[PDB]
Amino acid sequence: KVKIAVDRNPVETSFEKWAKPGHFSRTLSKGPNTTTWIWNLHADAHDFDSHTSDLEEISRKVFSAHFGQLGIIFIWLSGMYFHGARFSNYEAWLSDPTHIKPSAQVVWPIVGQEILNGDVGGGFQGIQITSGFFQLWRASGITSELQLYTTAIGGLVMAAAMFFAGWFHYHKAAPKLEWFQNVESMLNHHLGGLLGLGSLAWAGHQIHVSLPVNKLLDAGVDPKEIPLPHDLLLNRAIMADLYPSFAKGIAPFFTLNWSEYSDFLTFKGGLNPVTGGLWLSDTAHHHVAIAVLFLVAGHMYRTNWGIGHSMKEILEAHRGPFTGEGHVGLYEILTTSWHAQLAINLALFGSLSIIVAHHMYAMPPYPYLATDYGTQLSLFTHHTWIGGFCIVGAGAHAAIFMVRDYDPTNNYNNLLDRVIRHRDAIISHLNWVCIFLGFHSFGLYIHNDTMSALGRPQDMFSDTAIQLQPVFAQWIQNTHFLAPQLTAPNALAATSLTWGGDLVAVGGKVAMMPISLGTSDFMVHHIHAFTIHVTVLILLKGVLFARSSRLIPDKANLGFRFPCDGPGRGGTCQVSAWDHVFLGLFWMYNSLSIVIFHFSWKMQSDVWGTVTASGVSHITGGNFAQSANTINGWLRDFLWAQSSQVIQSYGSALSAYGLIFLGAHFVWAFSLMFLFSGRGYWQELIESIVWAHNKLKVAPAIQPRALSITQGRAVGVAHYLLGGIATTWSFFLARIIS
Amino acid sequence: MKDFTTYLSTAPVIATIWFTFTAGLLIEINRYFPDPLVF
Amino acid sequence: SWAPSVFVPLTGLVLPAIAMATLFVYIEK
Amino acid sequence: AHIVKIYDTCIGCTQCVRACPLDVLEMVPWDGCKASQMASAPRTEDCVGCKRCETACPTDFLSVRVYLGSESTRSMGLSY
Amino acid sequence: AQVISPVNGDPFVGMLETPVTSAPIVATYLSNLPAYRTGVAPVLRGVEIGLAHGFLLAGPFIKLGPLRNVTAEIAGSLSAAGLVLILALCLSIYGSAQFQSTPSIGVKTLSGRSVARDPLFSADGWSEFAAGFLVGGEAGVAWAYVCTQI
Amino acid sequence: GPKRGSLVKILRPESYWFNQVGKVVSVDQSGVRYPVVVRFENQNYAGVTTNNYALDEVVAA
Amino acid sequence: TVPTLNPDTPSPIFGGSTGGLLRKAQTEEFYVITWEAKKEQIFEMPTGGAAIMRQGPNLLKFGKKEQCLALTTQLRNKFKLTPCFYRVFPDGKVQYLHPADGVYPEKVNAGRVGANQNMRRIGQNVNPIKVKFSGRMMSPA
Amino acid sequence: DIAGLTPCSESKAYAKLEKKELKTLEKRLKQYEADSAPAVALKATMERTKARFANYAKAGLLCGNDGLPHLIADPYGHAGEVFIPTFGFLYVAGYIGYVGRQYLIAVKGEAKPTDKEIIIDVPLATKLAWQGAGWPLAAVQELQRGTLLE
Ligand SMILES: CC1=C(/C=C/C(C)=C/C=C/C(C)=C/C=C/C=C(C)/C=C/C=C(C)/C=C/C2=C(C)CCCC2(C)C)C(C)(C)CCC1
Ligand SMILES: CC1=C(/C=C/C(C)=C/C=C/C(C)=C\C=C\C=C(C)\C=C\C=C(C)\C=C\C2=C(C)CCCC2(C)C)C(C)(C)CCC1
Ligand SMILES: CC1=C(C/C=C(\C)CCC[C@H](C)CCC[C@H](C)CCCC(C)C)C(=O)c2ccccc2C1=O
Repeated sequence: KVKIAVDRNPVETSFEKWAKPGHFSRTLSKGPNTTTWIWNLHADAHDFDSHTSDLEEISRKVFSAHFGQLGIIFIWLSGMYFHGARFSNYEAWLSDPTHIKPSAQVVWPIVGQEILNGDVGGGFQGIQITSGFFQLWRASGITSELQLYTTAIGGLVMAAAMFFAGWFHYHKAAPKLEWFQNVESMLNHHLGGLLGLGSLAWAGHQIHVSLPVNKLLDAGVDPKEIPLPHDLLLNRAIMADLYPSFAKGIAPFFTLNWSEYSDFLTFKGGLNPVTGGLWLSDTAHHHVAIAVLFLVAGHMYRTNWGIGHSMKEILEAHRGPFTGEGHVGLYEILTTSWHAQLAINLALFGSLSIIVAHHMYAMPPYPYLATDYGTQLSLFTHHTWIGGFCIVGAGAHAAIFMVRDYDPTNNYNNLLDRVIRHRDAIISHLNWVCIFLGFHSFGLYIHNDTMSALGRPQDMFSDTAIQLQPVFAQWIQNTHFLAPQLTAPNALAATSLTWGGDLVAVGGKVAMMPISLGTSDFMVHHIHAFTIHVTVLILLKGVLFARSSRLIPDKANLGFRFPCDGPGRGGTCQVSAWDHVFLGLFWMYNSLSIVIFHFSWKMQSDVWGTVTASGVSHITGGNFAQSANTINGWLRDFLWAQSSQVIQSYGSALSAYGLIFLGAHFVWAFSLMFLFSGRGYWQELIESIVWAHNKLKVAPAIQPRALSITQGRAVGVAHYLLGGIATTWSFFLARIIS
Repeated sequence: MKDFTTYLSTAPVIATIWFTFTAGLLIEINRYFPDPLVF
Repeated sequence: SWAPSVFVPLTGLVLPAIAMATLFVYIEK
Repeated sequence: AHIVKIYDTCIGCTQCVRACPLDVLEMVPWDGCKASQMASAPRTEDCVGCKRCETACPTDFLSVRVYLGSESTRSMGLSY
Repeated sequence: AQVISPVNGDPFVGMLETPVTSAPIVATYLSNLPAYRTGVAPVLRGVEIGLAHGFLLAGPFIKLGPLRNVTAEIAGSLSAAGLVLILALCLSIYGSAQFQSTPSIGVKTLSGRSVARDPLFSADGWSEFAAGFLVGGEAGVAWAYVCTQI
Repeated sequence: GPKRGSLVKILRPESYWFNQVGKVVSVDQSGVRYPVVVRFENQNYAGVTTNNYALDEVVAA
Repeated sequence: TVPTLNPDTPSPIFGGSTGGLLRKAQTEEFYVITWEAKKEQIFEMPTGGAAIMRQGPNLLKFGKKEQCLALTTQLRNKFKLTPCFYRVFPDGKVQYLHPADGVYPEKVNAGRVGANQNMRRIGQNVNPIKVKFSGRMMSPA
Repeated sequence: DIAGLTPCSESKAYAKLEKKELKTLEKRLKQYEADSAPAVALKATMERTKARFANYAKAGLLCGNDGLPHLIADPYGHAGEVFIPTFGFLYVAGYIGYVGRQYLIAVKGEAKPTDKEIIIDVPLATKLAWQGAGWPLAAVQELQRGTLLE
């Protein structure tokens, strides 16, 4: 009987616990003796599982926490709109896209910062944005700032509502464990209402607002002169005139004469030649189909009527010879452990954000997106990152489940058991495959560097000398361009020009063109696949042995987060699952960093540039295929040559990127102090300094203590990532903008 | 509100209500007296 | 070309070959 | 193997025996302390040197000390 | 019935007997190979193993080498004859350290009866293998360039 | 021994509270060596607020 | 009082894991654990895996004494049982280990004289110039 | 002058650094109308930037062969460059430090002092804040009195 279950007024709402830091744990509530206290209370702030054993209280905490998050995000979205309304060039940008640089930030005039307000066009002085909002706005049919203001105020209200919601569903009406466990209902409602009705109603916006307004703009008519989007609704005469099938109304819909809607619901593909973005008509039909798919999909699982599948039944059904009892027991786990769910969800979200980057790379869905190289590089790099992080996080929490929630006695599961029983083979094989991959990828580059140094170019791995052709990839590319003829007849052009031909260009710039694949590409992909396999090695090893190993059989009792178990057994540094996540972050950074470098060099050399007399001049003149085969080529043709614009960014609008360039190196290097050292030194240092304080009667009551080993590692990895990422960030953006 | 004020007199809150003050002060003085290398 | 044709590959291989051989036997035995 | 010693500052709170993963220490009667008992290390050939014992000691300064010494197959935590 | 089971009855031994490891076949093929045979003297095993690698090393140094674009198979010939002679140093030096007093193997069979111990591991054992790896290797190398060349 | 609750300086050099002040909790009247049980306001590294000391390793000041 | 006899009794249910025995058990010293489990209830394999206990006498096979004292403390704390455990050698000999004198080491038992027990404060150690010209260390004086 | 370096009031390079910076902004200002918003900024910056150069020429700093004003850090042509500011710091730093001293000591005797490092007694601190105005007169008197050192 799936039903609404709630506790009434479980927690009073006075500031009695605000004024008591570390209320949430009996340990911290006692107060600080040492400075370590300060760290601990922030470390364990959101760690609800260690606070209480009650799954109810945890469950109430988690989403109210999520209502708070959503409030924050709305406020963030509110921000962008408002600035896009108040402090921007958008209207100027809604009249000559080609010759205005998108800007939605102004600096105040003090302290020389004025120079950051650069010559961005439309008679406006400011910071060029690379978020890609201006194109979203054109895609949504936004024409005037007023509209942006109104959207902003709405987001602020929504922020208020989400904050209210979060206080409410903890302090007045907190749902019961039973509630949260209605997985079938949750799944159905999220699939059908959220995604389904979401893309359906959106598709409503697209068919009634986006499509018409876009055609008039692409026609060239002044945006001020364009009819307002409500008058499109009440005067369909304008819609009839733009697409004829509106004359027949919703009659063709009910009568199944859908072919009459071929005016605005297309399958053409390729790019809109006047704008370098996907057809909005393709997108409208995309969302229409997707809405139906999700809507019917969201009616799979059993709720308050006999009809529908039960998750536990499907799970208990699915067993075979090699696995024994199979999926049995998994439902119960995945209805009692937030960690396990978090682990799943982070892996697939993360994977999703990376596929989003690519698919946005290959199929620019917004107007004048493709030709704003700054925006395109920013978005692909960004989304590639957040994915990166989320995937490592999936590994982290998987291990946390493995240590804190796994209990075979109470909640048995055999798939898991069988995995545990042969972990050694898995990890050893991953080890092997990784050494393989490392040698046969890096080794190729070292081989090339050596042959190139020894004067033997004919012996190199390159299109000229050695051929390592991506035959499969070329096949699939072959199949993709020929598909509109044979296997997808109703489709006019290809999904993407990076498979097909037809080089489409806007404003003298290349929007998209066929991407050639040679030996250099063979190289970098196998480097990737190496990096991913190593990251998986570290993280999987971390999760599978989180509980026990040959060295430390009782690791499970010691925790998820802990430094070591001493210098015994020869020495046991970095045994914990946390330490695996630790090292996993570095390799992830490594992998992701070569990807975006791959992306940037690839794009500037083989794709992007200007279009002259029946011909193309690329930004870096197709050096990739010949230069990216050696380490020296990256060192010189990518790093050294490209860093030019960042290193001389001084005295300009882009100088902030030079400052951040240096600052990010600083902070990166600064991490190494924490990573390379240990708190034994620091604590003795602190002993001497404390002496000095006491000598002058200026010693603190909160006894000054060096960071824990774990915190040293966390600070280390954090500053390492922030430094690295911020440096690449200042690099690309100054580079691609200039 | 004895409780609410103790929170406002917590370390991270005071620091922030102190730094926005001594930041403004230094931005302010750099406005009406711009670009100093003496005094 | 007389001397360095002999002394380079002997110092390159034949010195480390019997060094890695006779030092291995010193370690394990 | 590693050396493990117990000094006379021992209170005999027994945490160091109860903490050990390889059973090196034991409690013996004595005449020095309020608890009438003291810690002892008769099995140091099985000692790994992981220093849980030390971490467990309440005395100031610690009344167990582990001096990492000559290393044998057991002290190196080997199962292979 | 479970496809995968404990190791020869014992479930507390570090292994899992899959249809990959233990089966009607695999237990018959691996015993057919030179090294795993128990009853044979230590001379003939090393030749049957040693020869084989002389052909696995032979193909390689012909077509990928520096003189691949030309003495291409004379080049590839004695280079396969080399990893042979080094293995012989590796296997003679491997032997020099290990065996001081008597052999050391899992004495019994799967049936469990105390079968005679193999000379695979002994003082006079690895010598005739190290010899087999030489005479097999050096001669076995020659026949990948009497057939591809001569 | 010292009177209960008296402020006492530590003179054992290897202590975390060496040359520092503590209060006497109870001096055990027996044949024990370290009878003077002292408790301090500030903990050591090992999360301990209290220790045992001998009669020559305290000075009431 | 007498140390345990070393009989043949059946090990508890287990599909098998890779974490278990290796070459060390064959040519070095492996380890054996003994206890009387009341009912059939599941336990954590310290070398990885789920495994069901059987009623009556149960014995396990491990290659390190940590894998015993991780399990024993997991058998002693959770189920509240009491296991004995001892070594094995590859010629067929045994070394009785735990509990060595029937009593577990944490609570006091007569007839266990003190070993490696220094009878001074640690700072009353001599400086390591006064232990050169020897094979001695800093604590044993 | 001092270290042979020219005074900024006279020097050529310094006066040519004026020109270059101004004539960078006048190449921008062309691309906008005079009534416009950014033109009032590119005029105001110029006015400020041209005022700035004038106000070092009036200050009388030493400018080198570089064209940049260098500083003097010992004695009396250029007191105000370092010698005066220097005291400024040691005061306000001494202010901050001594307030912080008087806070920690003022708490010290109150059962649990650690609470006052976190939930800071604001109306204690804001009284010590003003008291810390006359700190060198107290700091000296405390060094005299002999309560300053442990
Ligand atoms: C961006 C943003 C925003 C905005 C938003 C918006 C503006 C939205 C809208 C939305 C909407 C406005 C939606 C709508 C929806 C709708 C729907 C969902 C409908 C449905 C329907 C149905 C389902 C039906 C069915 C039926 C019937 C009943 C009858 C006949 C038959 C049929 C079956 C057809 C805000 C400010 C918030 C914030 C910030 C961000
Ligand atoms: C003049 C000049 C100069 C020089 C200088 C010199 C040469 C100096 C020296 C100095 C010295 C030789 C010093 C000494 C000192 C000592 C001592 C001994 C100190 C002490 C201190 C203290 C004790 C402090 C305290 C406090 C206070 C007062 C407040 C705050 C808090 C505290 C606590 C920190 C130059 C050229 C550079 C520049 C120009 C000018
Ligand atoms: C330097 C260093 C330290 C010592 C560094 C410390 C303790 C960092 C923290 C210092 C900051 C400045 C303390 C925070 C102070 C508060 C923010 C309050 C300051 C008051 C106002 C100025 C805001 C370690 O603890 C450590 C541990 C493990 C490996 C490496 C290292 C390591 O390298």
